[PDB]
Amino acid sequence: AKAKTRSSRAGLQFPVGRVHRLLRKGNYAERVGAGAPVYLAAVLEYLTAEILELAGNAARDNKKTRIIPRHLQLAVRNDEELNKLLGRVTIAQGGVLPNIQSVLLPK
Amino acid sequence: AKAKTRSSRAGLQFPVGRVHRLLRKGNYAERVGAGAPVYLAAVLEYLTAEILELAGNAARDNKKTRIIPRHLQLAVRNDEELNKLLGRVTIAQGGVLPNIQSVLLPK
Amino acid sequence: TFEYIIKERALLSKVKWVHMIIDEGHRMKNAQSKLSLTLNTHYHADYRL
Amino acid sequence: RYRPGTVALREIRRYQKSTELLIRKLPFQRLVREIAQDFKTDLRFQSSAVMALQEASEAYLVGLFEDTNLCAIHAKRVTIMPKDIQLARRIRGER
Amino acid sequence: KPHRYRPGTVALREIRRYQKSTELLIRKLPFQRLVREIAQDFKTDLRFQSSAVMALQEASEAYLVGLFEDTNLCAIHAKRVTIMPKDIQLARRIRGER
Amino acid sequence: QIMYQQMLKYRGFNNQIMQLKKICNHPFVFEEV
Amino acid sequence: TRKESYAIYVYKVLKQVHPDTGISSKAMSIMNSFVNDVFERIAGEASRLAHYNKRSTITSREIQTAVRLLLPGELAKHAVSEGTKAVTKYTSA
Amino acid sequence: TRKESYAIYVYKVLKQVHPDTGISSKAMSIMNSFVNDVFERIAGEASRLAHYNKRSTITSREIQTAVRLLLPGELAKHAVSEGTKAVTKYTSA
Amino acid sequence: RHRKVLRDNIQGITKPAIRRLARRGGVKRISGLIYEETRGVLKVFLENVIRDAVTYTEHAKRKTVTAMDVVYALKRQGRTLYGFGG
Amino acid sequence: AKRHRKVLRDNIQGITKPAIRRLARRGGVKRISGLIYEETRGVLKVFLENVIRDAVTYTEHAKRKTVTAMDVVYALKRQGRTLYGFG
DNA sequence: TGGAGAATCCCGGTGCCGAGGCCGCTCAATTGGTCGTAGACAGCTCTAGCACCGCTTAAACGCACGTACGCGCTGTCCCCCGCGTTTT
DNA sequence: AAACGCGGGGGACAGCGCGTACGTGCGTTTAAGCGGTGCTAGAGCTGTCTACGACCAATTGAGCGGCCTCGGCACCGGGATTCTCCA
Repeated sequence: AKAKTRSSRAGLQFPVGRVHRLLRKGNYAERVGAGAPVYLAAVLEYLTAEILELAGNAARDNKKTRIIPRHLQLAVRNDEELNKLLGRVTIAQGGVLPNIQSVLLPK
Repeated sequence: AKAKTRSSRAGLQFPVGRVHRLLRKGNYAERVGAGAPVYLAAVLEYLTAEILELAGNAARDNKKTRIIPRHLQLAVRNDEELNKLLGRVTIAQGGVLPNIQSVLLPK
Repeated sequence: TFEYIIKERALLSKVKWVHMIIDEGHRMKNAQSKLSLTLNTHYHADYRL
Repeated sequence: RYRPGTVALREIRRYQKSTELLIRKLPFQRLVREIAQDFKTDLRFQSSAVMALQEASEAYLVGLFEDTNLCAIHAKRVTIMPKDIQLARRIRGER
Repeated sequence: KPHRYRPGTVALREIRRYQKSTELLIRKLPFQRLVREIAQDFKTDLRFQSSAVMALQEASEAYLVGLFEDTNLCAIHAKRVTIMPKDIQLARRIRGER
Repeated sequence: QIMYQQMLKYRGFNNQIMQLKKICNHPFVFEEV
Repeated sequence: TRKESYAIYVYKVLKQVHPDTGISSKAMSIMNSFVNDVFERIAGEASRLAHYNKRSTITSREIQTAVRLLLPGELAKHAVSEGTKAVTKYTSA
Repeated sequence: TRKESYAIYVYKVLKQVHPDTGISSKAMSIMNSFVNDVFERIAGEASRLAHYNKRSTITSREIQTAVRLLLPGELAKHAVSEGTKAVTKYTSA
Repeated sequence: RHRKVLRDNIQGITKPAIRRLARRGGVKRISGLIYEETRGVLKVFLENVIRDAVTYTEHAKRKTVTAMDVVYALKRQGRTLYGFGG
Repeated sequence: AKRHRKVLRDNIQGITKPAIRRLARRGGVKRISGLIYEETRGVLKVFLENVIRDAVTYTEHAKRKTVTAMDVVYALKRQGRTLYGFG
């Protein structure tokens, strides 16, 4: 009846009711305990907070107040657990980080 | 009515209504198009023949009428497309194919 | 002895025995253990005790 | 003039100081029509599917050249040789 | 005529016969005690499937054997038959582990 | 006697019969003790 | 307690294929695992296709598409034909 | 056509978290490419767990296990907190 | 009535492009043995995607190429990339 | 010594240097360095732990105390060491 | 250890299109009642993991040592790139 | 850009040295593992049970597509800076 999303109920921004609609519509199990959408969208909000910090951080480190994908590369890949977590996940136009090989560089 | 198993209709050993039952069970689609279980049980029996072939081959190559997982290793890992497709599948009590590095061989 | 009829089942059980004497049957207690069924590989003991 | 060898590394700076691709683009789009038209023709070629694979190619190749020199300097060379590349791709599991 | 070999010679039949055979190469009571020790270190007091013990061991010793080939690939690639740990760590590197 | 209550208050496996037979003879059967 | 397995069916394809070679139950278990293994592989790939094009009737056309995609070389084209073969035996029957 | 777009909610998190910094729509497309991708990774893992428990229910304990097995270190443990905590906020609201 | 079919732009991908990317990949003395040793191996990468990706197209009953099935194939190969929806 | 035993080594080191020699011969080592027997052991245990921690995680989500070979199937498949003959 | 110069980094002026919000207008997300049923959860049992030692004994370990190979050191030649070129 | 060259000098490479290491043999145990216990634990099997979100009716504002900017950052002009190669 009253359309009121669960993101304020859990303190999030991501629509946990869209999460529950997609959860019942994801057929992961028949009974879909609605706390499982919240356990999803909570980690969504928490890791979006984890990543937008780093993205704007690398942006402002590149003197930028808009996150470009190069800043996403410098955000994720410099983090050891993000690169350990996203070993095969890529950011388009993130580019490359500056690193010359050791005996290639003169000593 | 009775369990008159649907593999005999397809000339198979794998009961295609157990396969249709499993496809209705596996949440692959709402309607399970009744040839999809026959496609499944047919590819199944084709590969069962594929591997039981090389399995009996390697077993009698080891002069045993009992097909063992060591024979499964020595038949499967000798194949290009199988071991290319199963590079990450391990056979317990399969062991190694007998082969040495070339320069470690004494001269 | 106990384990030396177990490891030596291939020799002294081939020769025939008529009277066997087995001592201290409290280790003979378990029929699930290794010891008891090897006396049927000992194959004969007309007199027993 | 100069010797063989010197001006590599600032490139290794600048390319990796930068974010772009290092490849010709009319050969890129023509190569995409080339390879996708070889399986099934008559594809109306969106440039999305064209450019969607170049990051998947060039960055992995760049990663391969590091493994190449890893096997080259482990075998103590910087004139890199395909023995280093294919031993890498072996231990990468490509070769 | 005695057969004392020089450092290098005897190994290869084992390299034959191990790869001719299909088994594990480890004392199992130090292995099952390793299973119970390591699995206790995450959460103590498990009842312990020995099926789990060998189900780990088969993937263990195969991966172990699998690493030594790339180790000697780096070794002979660096022109060595005496393997080094730097071969192992470079092998794990190009394998993506290191 | 503190080991009687304290180690029973811990309550690995098969130790609860073993630990009380031990400490009444010696504490020195335990390596850490 | 008759519980449906594939041990007598792998036995059926065994004595259809290698009746000269009996089996160890270890190899039988490897194959019984493998049956449900690829039975889940191809059908999860097929449900992936059924969500690629948002479809709810997976037919043998869709398993044909999955066999086209997943399997390398002849393993596709044989399971293209063989997966059609008993299909043509069952669509007849 | 109301297509559930993830520019505004991720941007709400940006105005929560790095609000000085905007986000390019290439980067915003990286986020929009991230969203349902991650929403289905642990979801397929969790339905696999739901059949590992052989359950037609899924609770937040199941997502908790999806956090428990998989995530590296405190990325698990904070999401052990956070995934429960907003659940603890949703069980409070 | 004009048939537009292209072939081997991987040399239109220049050897200076390798003198670019080998530096981006950290190579100093790219020997002459390397430059075309590259150009075959990546082509192994090239067809194998589209061999599946064209396979997406016809069951989809289409005669165009989208990057949607590029993403289907790359994620299907474990080549996850963002910037494209998901 | 005889007064108190104190005769333990380890379980990772309970794997013997002839056992490392055995695996090194199955793996293709001609001359093992002495550092290999421990650099091997380290990465061996490194491989060992990550499986069984998530196997216990299964065991707790499946509410059990017996960590199974079923859990080894549940983990090794997911940890990329899929093994035939145990499930 | 030093200047000449070539590359880089930085800083000032321009402007723009993309980032972001504005304006409906749903439609999906919610609330509101089931709905048996799913797993909630009690009981039962029995088993299956449980250490443990008797003991062997061969495996591991204890050590002599012998030399092999891996590096110590060199000259090279080669070889690949750098500077210059233009065209494509 | 490509593209074609092109000194050019040192990097690959050969190759020789050297010395030690790492197996090898064999002496020395030794803990490996086997049996063999004794038992019991939670697994396992059942035993009911209810609650739980299902599901669907109503609703409703969510939120996002289409509609409004104007400004973060790119581009470029000019200069300062800063690394490198031959004195």
